Amino acid sequence: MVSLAQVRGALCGALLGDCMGAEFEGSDAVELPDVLEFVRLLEKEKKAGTLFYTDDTAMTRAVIQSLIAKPDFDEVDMAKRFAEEYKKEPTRGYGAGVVQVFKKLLSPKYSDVFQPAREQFDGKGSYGNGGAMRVASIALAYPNIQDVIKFARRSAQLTHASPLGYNGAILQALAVHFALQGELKRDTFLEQLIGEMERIEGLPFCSRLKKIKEFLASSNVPKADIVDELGHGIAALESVPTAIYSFLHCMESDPDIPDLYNNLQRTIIYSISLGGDTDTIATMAGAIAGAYYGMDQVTPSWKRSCEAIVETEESAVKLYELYCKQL
Ligand SMILES: Nc1ncnc2c1ncn2[C@@H]1O[C@H](COP(=O)(O)OP(=O)(O)OC[C@@H]2C[C@@H](O)CN2)[C@@H](O)[C@H]1O
Ligand SMILES: [Mg+2]
Repeated sequence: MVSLAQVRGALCGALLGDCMGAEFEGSDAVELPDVLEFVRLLEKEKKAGTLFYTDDTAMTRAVIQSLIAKPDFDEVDMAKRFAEEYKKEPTRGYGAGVVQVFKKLLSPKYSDVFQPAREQFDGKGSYGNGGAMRVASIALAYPNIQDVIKFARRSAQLTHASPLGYNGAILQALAVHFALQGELKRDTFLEQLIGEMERIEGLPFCSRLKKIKEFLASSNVPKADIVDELGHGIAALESVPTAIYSFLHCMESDPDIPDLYNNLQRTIIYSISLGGDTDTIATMAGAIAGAYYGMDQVTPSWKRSCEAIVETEESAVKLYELYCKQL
C-alpha cells in the first residue's frame, strides 16, 4: 500500500513544481542553463519561503480542503471552496476564462454548480489544464481506480466542461494513481495509462501517449521535438502528456542534468526547461515524481523555499489518513 512518504512526496513535488516553475511562466525563453543557475541560487538563499505559489497550488489547497471536509466527494462544497479561494486571493495567476466561472458560482443565479463551466467559450467549455493542475490529490485520497476516474472528471468539470479539459484531468489523476502503485517499471506504467485512456476516450490523449512511447524508445531527443509534438501550452492536451513524458524521461540520467540531482529534482529541472506553462507542467510532473519516489527525494533545501510548505506537509498527513480510512 501507499506510504506517508508517497503522499507527502506527491504534494511537496506539486508545490515545488508550481513555485519553481512560476519563475519562468509564459516564456519562449527558457533553457536548462537558466534552470540550473536558478536552482544553484535557490539552494543558498538565506530566507525561507521566497517562492510564492500560483493558481496551481491555490486550487490544489481548495481540492484538499474539500476532500478532508467531505471525504465521499462533495462537488458543491468543492466548487464553493474554489470560488471563495478565488475571491480571497484573485491575483494568484488564474486563467482568463475560469474567472467568469468563479464569479458565476459566487452569484446566487446558479443552482447547478456544473452549469457555469458548460457555458464557457460559447458552450464548448474550457480545454485548459486547470482541471489537471489541481487533480493529483484525488489519486492520493481514493485507492480505487474507478473512484479516481469519476472524481477526477467531476472535480475537473466544475471549471472544464470540454472533453479535452476533463479527460486531461483524468489522465493526470491516473498518472499519479499508477505512480503510487509500487516501484512500477516504465513499461507497465505506460501500458496501464494507454489501456485506461483508450476506454475513456473511445483519441487525442492516446495519440500523445503513443508519441511519448516512441520518444522514450529514442535517445537524445531534442527539446524542440518534445515541444513540437507534445506541446508546452495552457491547453490540457499540450501539457498533461508533456508532464508525463518529463516524469518518465527523468527515471534515467539526462546527460545535461548533473547526477547529483535526484530523480525528483531532475524531473522538476527538466520540466521547467521545456518552457511555456512551466508552473503547471512542473507541478504535474512533480506530483507524479513525488508519488513515485516519495518524500525522501524532497530535499530540505528545496522545500524550505516554497510558500505554504508547512501547511502542505500537514495536509499530506491528513490526505494519507483519508486514504488509509478508504482501504
Ligand atoms: N474552448 C476554448 N476556446 C478558446 N480558448 C480557450 C478555450 N479553452 C481554454 N482556452 C484558453 O485557455 C485559457 C485558460 O483556460 P481557463 O479555463 O480560462 O483557465 P485554466 O485552465 O485554469 O488556466 C490554467 C492556467 C495555467 C496557467 O496559465 C495559469 N492557469 C483561457 O483563458 C483561453 O485563453
Ligand atoms: Mg500557475
